[PDB]
Amino acid sequence: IRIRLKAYDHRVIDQSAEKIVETAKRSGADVSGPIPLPTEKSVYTIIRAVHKYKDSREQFEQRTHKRLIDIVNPTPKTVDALMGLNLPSGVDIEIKL
Amino acid sequence: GQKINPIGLRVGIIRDWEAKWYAEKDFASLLHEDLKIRKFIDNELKEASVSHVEIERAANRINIAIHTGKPGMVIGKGGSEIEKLRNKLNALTDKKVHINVIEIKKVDLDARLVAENIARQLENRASFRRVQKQAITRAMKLGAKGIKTQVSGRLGGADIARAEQYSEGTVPLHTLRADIDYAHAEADTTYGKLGVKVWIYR
Amino acid sequence: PRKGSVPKRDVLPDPIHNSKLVTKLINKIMLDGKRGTAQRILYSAFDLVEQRSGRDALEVFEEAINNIMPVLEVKARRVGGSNYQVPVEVRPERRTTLGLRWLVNYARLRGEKTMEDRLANEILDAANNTGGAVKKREDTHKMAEANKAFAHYRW
Amino acid sequence: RIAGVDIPREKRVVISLTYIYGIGTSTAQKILEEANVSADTRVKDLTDDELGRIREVVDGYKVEGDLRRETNLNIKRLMEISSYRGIRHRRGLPVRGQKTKNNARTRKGPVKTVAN
Amino acid sequence: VEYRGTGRRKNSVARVRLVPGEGNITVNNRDVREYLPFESLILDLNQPFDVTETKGNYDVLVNVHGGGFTGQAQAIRHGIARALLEADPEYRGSLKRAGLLTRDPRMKERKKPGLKAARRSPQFSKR
Amino acid sequence: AKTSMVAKQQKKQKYAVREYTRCERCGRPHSVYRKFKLCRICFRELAYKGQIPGVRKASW
Amino acid sequence: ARSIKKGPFVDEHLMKKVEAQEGSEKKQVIKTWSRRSTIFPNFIGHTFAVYDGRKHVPVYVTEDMVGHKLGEFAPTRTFKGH
RNA sequence: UGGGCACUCUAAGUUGACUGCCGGUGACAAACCGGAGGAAGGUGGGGAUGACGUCAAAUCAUCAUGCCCCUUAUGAUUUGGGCUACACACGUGCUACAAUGGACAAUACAAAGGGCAGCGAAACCGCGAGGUCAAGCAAAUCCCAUAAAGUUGUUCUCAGUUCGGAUUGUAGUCUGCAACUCGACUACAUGAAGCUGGAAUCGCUAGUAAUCGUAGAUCAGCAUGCUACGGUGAAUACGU
RNA sequence: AAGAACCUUACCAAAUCUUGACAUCCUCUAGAGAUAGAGGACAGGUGGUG
Repeated sequence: IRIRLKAYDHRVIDQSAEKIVETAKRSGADVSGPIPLPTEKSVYTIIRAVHKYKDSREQFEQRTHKRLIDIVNPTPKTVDALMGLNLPSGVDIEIKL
Repeated sequence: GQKINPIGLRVGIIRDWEAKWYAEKDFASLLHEDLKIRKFIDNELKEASVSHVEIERAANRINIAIHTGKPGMVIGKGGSEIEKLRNKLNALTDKKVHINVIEIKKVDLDARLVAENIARQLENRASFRRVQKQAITRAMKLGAKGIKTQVSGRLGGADIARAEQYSEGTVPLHTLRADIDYAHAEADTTYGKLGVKVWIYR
Repeated sequence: PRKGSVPKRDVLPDPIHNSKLVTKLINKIMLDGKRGTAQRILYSAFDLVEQRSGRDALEVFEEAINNIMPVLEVKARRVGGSNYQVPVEVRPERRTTLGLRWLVNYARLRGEKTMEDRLANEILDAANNTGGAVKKREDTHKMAEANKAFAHYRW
Repeated sequence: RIAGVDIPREKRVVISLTYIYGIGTSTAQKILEEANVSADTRVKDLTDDELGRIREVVDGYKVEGDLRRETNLNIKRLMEISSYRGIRHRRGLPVRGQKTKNNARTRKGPVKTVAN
Repeated sequence: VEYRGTGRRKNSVARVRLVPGEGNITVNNRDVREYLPFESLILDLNQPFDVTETKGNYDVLVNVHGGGFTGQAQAIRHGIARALLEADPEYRGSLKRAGLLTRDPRMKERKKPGLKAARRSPQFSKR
Repeated sequence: AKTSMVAKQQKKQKYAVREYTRCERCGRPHSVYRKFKLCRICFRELAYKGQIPGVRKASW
Repeated sequence: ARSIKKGPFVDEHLMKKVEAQEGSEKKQVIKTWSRRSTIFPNFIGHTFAVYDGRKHVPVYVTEDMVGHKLGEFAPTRTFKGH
């Protein structure tokens, strides 16, 4: 019942925070609010120069945003409508079930 | 080292990624598949006015959206040409049936198309000043707020590298709330390589 | 500096004796951010000078500080091949900074066993107009006494 | 004095006994476990019956002379068979494999400088 | 009757619960003189208790986590002032005069690239 | 030299301590990341166009 | 170095050309490339031409040398002063 | 821990700090000084952002590339060695020359990360490195993991010492086909120079200088290097 | 160079090879190991000139 989503972009995880609670309320079912889970920041530090010019570093990040939505009353119309995930090809879905 | 890359600076803020997919694991192989597709597209669709290539992945299926200034040249006479593109990509690893062709109506308003158009004329013994000025004139005529062009290295066949830079209008490369299309192209001549950079701001 | 004046960071009164002067003495004894030791150094010396002299720990300290604080400094001017040592009266705020500094420095330069006893020894000596701390101000006054001829070169 | 090597008096047993070659602090703490000495009594406050207990334990370990002789024949053997460690012993160079290019002074010895 | 006044200093957050009663200061269910190693921290902790006269009139049930002890002590102090107004909101007339309701932003510094760690620079010589 | 050491790295070596990592895009044997299998140079160029998902300039 | 469970190390081919000839009386000048093999107790009265990198320096193996690898007995670098 | 989700956190949206304001100096206007809220006041503090150009600055060894050469070699596969060699000089750091300390025992307070055939609990053995079995965790859930400086006591009593741990000897642990060249460590023995550094020199006006540990990238193994994270933490800065 | 026991190594000494280490179309046995036995236009060059 623990539907969790991981996304690189915070906008598609906010949209994924919604749009599935709405297909949960499409049937008669109570769903827990989108739980803001701590994002995971991966930081990379590389030398800008192609050779020797150190102390000039370009820093890059990659934030994996996370959400938790819990269905509290799983009805049959929710397990059939659980495939209506409108994933923009970049939002990972993990339904614990 | 003076100017930050305009695309890299604005990516995530106002620009969006080309490779739009998630991979907690197997990221290295999935990413290198993207470059493998893009590199194959680069030479196969060389004479087609291809500007951007977006690779999307969902349900073990690779979605490719190729923005081109010459639709029909990529698609074919109803789909024959795009079919060869799809199956040639199809032979590589998995299936990638989704290929979408997007028309680029204002070819002279795309940095990659303008830069490539400039670079191909430069290879055909053309004036390094006329190609810049004429291309700049077309974009400003098309409503662009400002265009900046630069051609570098052995201009006209000289023994010393130079850099002819011409600009018109407004091209603020310090403002972040502004979409400046930037692209770099190479023109391999008998005297060496050339460097073309275009800054089209709309 | 060039643009106006710089506000100074203030201290709170001492936990025990309720004196901002006492807390700043801790800030001088402290090395490498170690407050713990510096706090123990002073209280092991304030309570120690009470056994030597007999009077209040803060009362002897106030007497000693007065006998370290300098009244006339010597700032340097320049005309050319001769450097003008111009005597300048010390502003009240700098006097306390110099008096506290000379207490610590001339306690460190001495030695019996530890820092607490050295500090306590120097505190009592200062109230008796003896020690390096009071010998530093006697030389500071002396240089100001000698160079009164350069008084009117005070910028 | 233990077996010819006099230890500093007015010192604690655990501290004074390390003055003997071949005995360190960890070894010294071992004596006071066997010999019933509180590890805090000064050698000058020590009792003769405590000395006997200590001395009986000491010779059990490789205390003096023997350890000096042992360490020498070990290096002498390395000298005879001309290994990597042992040839560097002859030349006064770090035998473990440390960097001799710029920083080796406790083996090279005094800095006999060459002018430029 | 818990007057919840939050307080943050450096990397510490203190959940101050003012309750009526004359007693000790219980930091994380522990006496302030057993919790804070030094008394100088205990003086800075009772600064808003002294600026406006409420010394020891409350048993602060504080739940602090994060930082060291000085950061926790001033996070309690800041939380106490934000809780003294929770009891009587006519207390700011002296708290703003002594600057106790302001979150102190003197948090640490970034490790600046090109320079040795923080704002200082490494050794410099001439070739 | 290139095109021989790259093939050698691609070729499976005898032991598990002989293999090493090279930037698959360019062949650089130094400073190659594992999450992208790219060197610090190839990482910069590809991240500037936006061909590495989710990677953006850090400005904390 | 090694362990007690792993024990001593001799190259899988090296001892094979040692217990090859021990049933004979005469030792040989076997050319050697493995500098990492421990000099075993059965290595006794045997010249091992160990490769220093350019040459095969010979070494008559005595009892004392058992324990160290034959690489310790093959000087690789050369130095005649400064 | 049942239960709540109150507080705090977590992450999305959304307020606020704009010379709005109140005076007074300029009403040549901009501006400037003080004051009021207010968490924050004058670009609120930091980061990213580096114009024309300059130095034929650096990179043909990331890559590509005009030209010039090798092309049974200037190309190519293997084992060994070397890249770590040592008369010395230079740059950058680490460690100390102790008493604000050494040691000895108890006793606290973080942040930020990483992790699937990885992190690896708990138990057992070993002086210790470590090993044997192992639960859990694809992780705000389990593991790295314990911060240490810090506090409290005891012991030493200024000594090349109970400071210092360089260098050697012995016996071992892990990783790896393989630690000799040339790995990290662990025990026992040893115990160097070094008693705060000459002329010269650099850094810095706050959470800075100084000081203590933690994490990560690379990575079978290997950091006193680098990048990040917090804890304690000065003060005069009058003045030109 | 954000990782030299082999590798990395581009350097050296041996054992070697030449349409090649790579394009593009046309389980035992010695042996350090490579490798060996048995169950053709072209390539390439960390070569030079920043």
